Amino acid sequence: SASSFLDTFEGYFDQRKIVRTNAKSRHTMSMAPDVTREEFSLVSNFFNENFQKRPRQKLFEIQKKMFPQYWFELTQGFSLLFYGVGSKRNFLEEFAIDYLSPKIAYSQLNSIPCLILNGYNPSCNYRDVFKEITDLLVPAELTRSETKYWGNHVILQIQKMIDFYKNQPLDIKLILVVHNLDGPSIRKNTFQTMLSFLSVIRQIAIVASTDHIYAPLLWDNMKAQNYNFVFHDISNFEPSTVESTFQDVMK
Amino acid sequence: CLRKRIIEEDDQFQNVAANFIHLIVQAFHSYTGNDIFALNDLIDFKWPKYVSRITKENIFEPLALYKSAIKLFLSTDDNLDLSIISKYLLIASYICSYLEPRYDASIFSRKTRIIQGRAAYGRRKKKEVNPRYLQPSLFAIERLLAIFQAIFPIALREESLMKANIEVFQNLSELHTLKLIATTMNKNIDYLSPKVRWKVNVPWEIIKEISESVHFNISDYFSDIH
Amino acid sequence: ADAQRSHYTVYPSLPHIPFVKLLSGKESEVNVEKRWELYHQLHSHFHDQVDHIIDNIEADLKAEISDLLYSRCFNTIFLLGSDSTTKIELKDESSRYNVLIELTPKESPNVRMMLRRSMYKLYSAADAEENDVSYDLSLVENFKRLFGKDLAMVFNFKDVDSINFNTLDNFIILLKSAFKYDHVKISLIFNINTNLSNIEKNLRQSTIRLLKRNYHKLDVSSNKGFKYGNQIFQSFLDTVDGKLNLSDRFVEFILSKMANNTNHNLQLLTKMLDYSLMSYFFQNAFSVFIDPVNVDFLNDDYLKILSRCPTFMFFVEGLIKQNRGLEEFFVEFLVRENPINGHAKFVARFLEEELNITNFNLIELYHNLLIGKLDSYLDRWSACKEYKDRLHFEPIDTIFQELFTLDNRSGLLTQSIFPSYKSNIEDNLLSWEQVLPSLSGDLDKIMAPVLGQLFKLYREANMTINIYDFYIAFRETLPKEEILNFIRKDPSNTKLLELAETPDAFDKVALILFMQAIFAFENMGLIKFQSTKSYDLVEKCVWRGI
Amino acid sequence: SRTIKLWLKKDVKNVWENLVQLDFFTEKSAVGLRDNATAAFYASNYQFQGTMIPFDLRSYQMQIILQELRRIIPKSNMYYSWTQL
Amino acid sequence: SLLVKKYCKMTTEEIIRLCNDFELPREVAYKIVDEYNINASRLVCPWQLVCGLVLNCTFIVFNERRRKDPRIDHFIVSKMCSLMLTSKVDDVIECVKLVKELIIGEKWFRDLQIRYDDFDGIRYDEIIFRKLGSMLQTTNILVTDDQYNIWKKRIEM
Repeated sequence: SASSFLDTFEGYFDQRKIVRTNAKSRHTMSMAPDVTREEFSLVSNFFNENFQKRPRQKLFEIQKKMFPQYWFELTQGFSLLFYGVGSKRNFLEEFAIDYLSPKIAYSQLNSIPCLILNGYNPSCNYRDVFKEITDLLVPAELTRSETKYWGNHVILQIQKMIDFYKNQPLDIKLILVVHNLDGPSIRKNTFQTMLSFLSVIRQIAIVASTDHIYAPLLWDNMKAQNYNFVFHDISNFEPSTVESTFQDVMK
Repeated sequence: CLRKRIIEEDDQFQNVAANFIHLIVQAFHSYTGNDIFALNDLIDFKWPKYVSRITKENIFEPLALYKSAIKLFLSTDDNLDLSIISKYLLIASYICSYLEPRYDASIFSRKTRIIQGRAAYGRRKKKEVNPRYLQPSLFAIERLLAIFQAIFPIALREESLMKANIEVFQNLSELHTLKLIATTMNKNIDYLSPKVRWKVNVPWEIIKEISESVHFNISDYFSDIH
Repeated sequence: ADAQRSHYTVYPSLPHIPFVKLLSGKESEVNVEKRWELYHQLHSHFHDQVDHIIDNIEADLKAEISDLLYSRCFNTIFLLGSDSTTKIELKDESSRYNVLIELTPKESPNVRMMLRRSMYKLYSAADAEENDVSYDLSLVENFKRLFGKDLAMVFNFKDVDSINFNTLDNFIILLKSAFKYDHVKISLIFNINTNLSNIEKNLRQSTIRLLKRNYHKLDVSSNKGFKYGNQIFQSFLDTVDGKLNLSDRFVEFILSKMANNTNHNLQLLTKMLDYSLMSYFFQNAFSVFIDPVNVDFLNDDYLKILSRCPTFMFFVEGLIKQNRGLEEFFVEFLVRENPINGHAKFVARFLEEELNITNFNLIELYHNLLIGKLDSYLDRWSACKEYKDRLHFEPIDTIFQELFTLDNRSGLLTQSIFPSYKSNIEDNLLSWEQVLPSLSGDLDKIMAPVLGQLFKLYREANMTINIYDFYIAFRETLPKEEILNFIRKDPSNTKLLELAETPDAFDKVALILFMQAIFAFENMGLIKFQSTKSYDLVEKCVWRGI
Repeated sequence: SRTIKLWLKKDVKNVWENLVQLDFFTEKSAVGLRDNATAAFYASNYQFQGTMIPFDLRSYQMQIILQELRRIIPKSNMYYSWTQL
Repeated sequence: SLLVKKYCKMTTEEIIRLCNDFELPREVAYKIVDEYNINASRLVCPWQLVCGLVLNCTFIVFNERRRKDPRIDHFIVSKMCSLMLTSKVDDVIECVKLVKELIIGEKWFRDLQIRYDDFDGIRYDEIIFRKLGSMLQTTNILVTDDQYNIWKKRIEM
């Protein structure tokens, strides 16, 4: 850019200048090479499994030494929100399955069940997620007085769960691994209300990930208070092979 | 109130109440129109304050009683804790709504140019109509964060400008929750969509009182443009 | 596959505390255990007091609401700064039935649903205390015939600053019609979070004149008069009194963060206090010496670490200007009271009870006592002029008091609870060598990760970017021969060798690596495609440091 | 300049609401009363953009134009000269 | 002051003389020179760019000696305030924080920060735990072990 500033509001105002019509290039993808789906996939997995794999493995071995600190934060009622550059899918599965569930199961004497939401899926739906939560936790059904007048039964059920679990012993019964809390269907307000109200309950551990740069805009004071986040930057430059297949790539 | 006032200090009381009603009508008929309910409410609001100004000298002199209670007949009197980040975000959103983005570099840019570069010249002609009389315009998030960073209050390892951390975004989310700022979409809002644009949702008097609470000169930003 | 589902439950097969071994792994496990147990005593002694304080908050809020509520118009109460989380309970008084009707903006899409929900609640409560009805206002008309008792409705409008004010205005005008029924009285409670003047201009002037006939204001924010946060801070002072001390940086950070939150800064205050206690009991190996029973377990590592104390440094430098003995000195010199907390409590109870100074925050009082400016804090009231010599205090800079301190210098509190999220993302994108270690060895040193190179070319480009020109600019930095040597280093994969044999291999590899990074940037929110069916230009959405 | 009390903007709000209620101004592009109960029920479940903005920015249109106002306001009225442009 | 002077005629040997006044070796000095040449014009005050480049490389090359002796920083800042004939120390800090924004992304600056392990004044073995948010990260509260041994030698002599 023919600019004097790059960073801050100075760079924002200096790089948004009115470029003339004659200065604009007319280049398109018609002068770009054509690639097929299969060679794209082939070069993709070869670069994902060989370009800087050894520094990524060293860095992943570095971040694994923070797992007891994550467990200690989860025992005090904080929800983990992991952010960074690159995919955090394998990190969240490995921490929540290989480490967190056996440590929690041994610390309170089967392992603790881990429910994994995939928010990179657009078809992640809060009613079916609450159906499996009901299956795992077996809460008491709402009475007729509690149903109100065409009220949302999921939210009223969770409020019943909140003032039931306030008296229970503080033993973690469910681990909730939310991949991509900022994904296209999970970022909507009803799903976020559902998950923050589930984050109120001490007996559920919440491990979440975000990918968008504007993700803290999802949470107001009520939602940030209910979520009770401790933030952790675990940037690894992971390629995100799983999440990339839910968008149309070659277009 | 009248029966306690006459022992604290029937046709005469009738003339007192009737003269009060006629004075209320002549003071506020332009304000109420020919509205029985509004004038009844004004009579109910102003009768005890009128009775409290009645002395032994005022009963047989309606003029002296009228000058004794002049402030009741001059104004209608029918009426009834935000964070610093929230206040400056509201001020920046008002600026982003009511100032065109082509001229922002001619107001907020203050850095030293290592690289040869020409700042903006600024607007040439004033507007004819005050743009704060019209409905607000829509803006993007990064423009609002730019103006918020430019107007917020403040060496080798300091970087005294405040960057957009999670408390700023939390304050912005609360500001949207209270409807002090608004979006193009009202229900089932994709906050993270680039297509979603934001506008201020407060009037000028509210942002004026807010700017007076933090000693920010917001009227200086609109004085030179119309 | 589980990676392609929306959700799935895992019951993983399994074959004892989260504290680790400090002192470079030469700490004993029993000291780890008593570190854990000491942390739990401190955490429990803090949170029992916090729970009692919170129950007191709701108790006095209920009392003040009931006093303002029961001591031909509405009885209007404006709860200013209310999060609408207060459980209002009405009295049980005979010959009259009292109903609380709670209404939310989600429950209020129009006036008809507002009335139907309110009348269903009215009939449900009146049937639950002691034939179907129509859920409209005539049930209010026929309430004395159907139930034999007078009626007192209290409407609690939850989160008024989110409701449609046209609907609320029409509902209040509709409720005005019940004033002529001689057995009905209506109270309205508005939970306002912005200001009264905002809800004044969103309602009709006749509605304002109706509400003005009988109304009261009740201000209950999270720190109305600082009285409830002072109790939480004082309980934290008492739970670490004689045991830990607070730096002025930590109290300054606490005041700065409570200034940035309006409605929920009590829980935020508790959150940073507990995270600081967690960080100390996870970090410091000397926390076992919080308990004076464990002082006999000293080692050479403990004495080696405690020798690097700046206060002990200045003490021994003054001694030379003017191990067993060091052990006895360390045992003897950690006994004393550190009376800053007792003096702070004395100043607080002196100002609150005697002078009737009630609009003070204990946290800035403690900050000024920490920096030695309690007179400079006290002289803002012009009422304790005669007691400035009375309440004078100067701190004693005791030695190795930073081995037992809560202090904010590493930015761990900033990184964990209030991170610079977007700036951290941009910093990691732009400067990826602070992320990835500097250890296919030839390619990993000569060519950057593709996301970082894409962000470097992204930052120095205009607001509008042609992606063909952007891809050529990305292609000119990559090394051609090293890429072609790296792609041929897998002889088991023959399609890779076949594609590397083509003369247009590097352009295809560059386009593949460019398109993956472009879709990553679009998913992260950095770039925005202009049109749906063009995909030829992008706009930058994100600038670094703003 | 050639003495009428100049009423403040906070008092003209009541006059403005009275003028709206007396069917002198209509909200801009408002449908009004629907033809049937189904369209009215559909309209009752939607929040219109006029009811979510502050009242001083709501767009209105006249039911009576300035030429009609000049036609029926008497010559002796002291605001008569401003019905002309 | 030399930072106010506009459009100066800089020879290629004045930059080498300024780099040799701060003990920079040949590779980094030639890189500062080459960084000047590719932005020769587009320049307002050349001295600001050259001063920021030289001090930005100075805090990287001598980062081992700056942790042991914090005085070195003031000393080098003053040598600079001198060679630029200015009495304001904030101008030099403004120069280096304006030049850092133009050099934070290049390959050669990356190689310099990798080779001297600088990463904004931090080692990699600390900054990875500052970025992770580790509770067990090194805190600048206790004195350094080698600094304490140096002090013990100073009281032994």
